[PDB]
Amino acid sequence: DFQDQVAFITGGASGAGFGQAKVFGQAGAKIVVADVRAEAVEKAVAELEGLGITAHGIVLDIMDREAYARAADEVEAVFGQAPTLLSNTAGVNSFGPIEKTTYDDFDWIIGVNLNGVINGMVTFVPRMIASGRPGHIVTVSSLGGFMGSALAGPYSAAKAASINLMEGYRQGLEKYGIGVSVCTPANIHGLEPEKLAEAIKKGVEDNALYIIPYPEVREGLEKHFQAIIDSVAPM
Amino acid sequence: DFQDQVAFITGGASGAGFGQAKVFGQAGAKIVVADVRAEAVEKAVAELEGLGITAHGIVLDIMDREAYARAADEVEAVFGQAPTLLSNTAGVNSFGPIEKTTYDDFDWIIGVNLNGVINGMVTFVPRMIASGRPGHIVTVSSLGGFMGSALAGPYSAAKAASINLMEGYRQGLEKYGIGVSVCTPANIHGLEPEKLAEAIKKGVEDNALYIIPYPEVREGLEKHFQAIIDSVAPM
Repeated sequence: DFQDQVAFITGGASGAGFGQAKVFGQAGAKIVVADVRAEAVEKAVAELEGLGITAHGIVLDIMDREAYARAADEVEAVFGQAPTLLSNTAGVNSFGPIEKTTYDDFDWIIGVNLNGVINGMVTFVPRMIASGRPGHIVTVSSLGGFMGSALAGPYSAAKAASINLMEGYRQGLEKYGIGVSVCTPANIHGLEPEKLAEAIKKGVEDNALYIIPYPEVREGLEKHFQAIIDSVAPM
Repeated sequence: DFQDQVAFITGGASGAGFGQAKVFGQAGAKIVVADVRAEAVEKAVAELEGLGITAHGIVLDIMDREAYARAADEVEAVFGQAPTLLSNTAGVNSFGPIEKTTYDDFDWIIGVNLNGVINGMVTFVPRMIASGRPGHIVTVSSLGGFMGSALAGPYSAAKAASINLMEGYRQGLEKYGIGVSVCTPANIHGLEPEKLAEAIKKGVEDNALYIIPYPEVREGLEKHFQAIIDSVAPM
C-alpha cells in the first residue's frame, strides 16, 4: 500500500513522529527518522528495524537550513531518491503568560513550529517535483492553530501559520500530483500516538486537507468561527 | 475622544498606516509615524502637522529589534510616556507560485508581516503595562490570514499568525485594561485607506477583536470554515 514509498519524518524519534514511522513502515514505507536527539534517533531506528521496517536515522536540527539540505541529499544517497512522503511533525512548547513572552521564547517556538516546517517545504518541494513521482506532505500542527491563547500564544500562532501554509501548498501542488494535509491535534485522556498516527495515514490515503480526529472539538470550533463571521460588518 | 493619547503606527508613512495617523490625529491623538522610507516619513509627518496634528517621525525597520527598542525610548523622550495605542500596520507582499518560494521570499515577507509585529509586541507590551494606563493594540493583518493561497502563500501564512497572536494577546492583556484588535482587510474597487482607517478607529472604540469591514466576504468565510468543521471526525 505504501510499499516502495520513502517517508521523511521530523520529530520522529518520539511521540506522533515515531507513531507515524511505525504505522507507515508496517504499511511498507522506507523510513527516515529525522530528530535532534542523537541517542533517541539511534534507539528509534533500532526499534523500527526490530519491527522489520527498513529505516535510516538522521540527527538534524530542522532550524538549520543547510543541514536540512545535507539530510535531503543523504536521503537520496541512502534510498536512491527524494522522499515521496514528507511529515513535518516536530514541535515544542512552553507555557506562560503571553505578556511575559521573550524573544528567545519566540525564536525557539516559532523556530521549530514554523520555521522548521518552512525549511522542510523549501528543501523538499523542488526535489519532490523534480522526481516526477506522486507524493504527499503532512504537517502536524495543532488545534491551537485555529484559536490563539494567553498561555500558549507563540506556539498557537506558529501552528496557525503552518495550517495556513499547508492550505496554500495544497493548492499549489495539486497540479503536481502531490497532496498536502495538515493534522491539528487537540493539545490545549488524550489521543494515543499510534491512534493519531493511523488517523494521519488515513488522511494521507484520503488526500484530506484537514485531519481532525477529535469529534469533541466540533462545538468549540464552530463557536470560534461564528464569532469571526459575526464580526463581519453589515450589510 | 483620543485627546492626550499617543499612537505608534508602523507603515504609517503610507496607505492604511497614514490613514490611521490622520484619523486618530483628527480625534486628538499625538502620533508617531514609524516607517522605513525616511523621505516618506518626512513628507507624511509634515502633512500631519499641516492638519494641526502634533506628530513625530521615526525611521525604522521593524525587523531590527534593537532599533525598535531605541524608537520606543525615543517615543518616551519626545512625548514623555510610552504609547497608549499601538498599530502594527506595516506589510509587504510579492506574488508568485508557492512552490517557487525561496528563503529570501520567506524571510522578507515573514519578517515584515509577522516578525515585525512580534518585535512590536515584545517592545511595547511591558512598557504599556508599566505605564499603568489603559491602552489598545491593533494589528492590520489580512483576510488571507483566514485562508492560505497558492499565489500569496508566505504572506497569507504570516497574517494567519498575526491574527492568532492577537487572539492570544487579547486574552492576556484584558486584565491590564489593554484591548487588542486585529483588522483583516480583503486584499486577495477596494476599500479606501481613510475608509478603512475609520473602521479601525471604530473597532478600537468598540474594543472589537475582529475588524472586518467587508460585508461581501461573509459567504466565502463561512464556506472556508465549514470545510474545516466538516473535516472533524465523527462521532
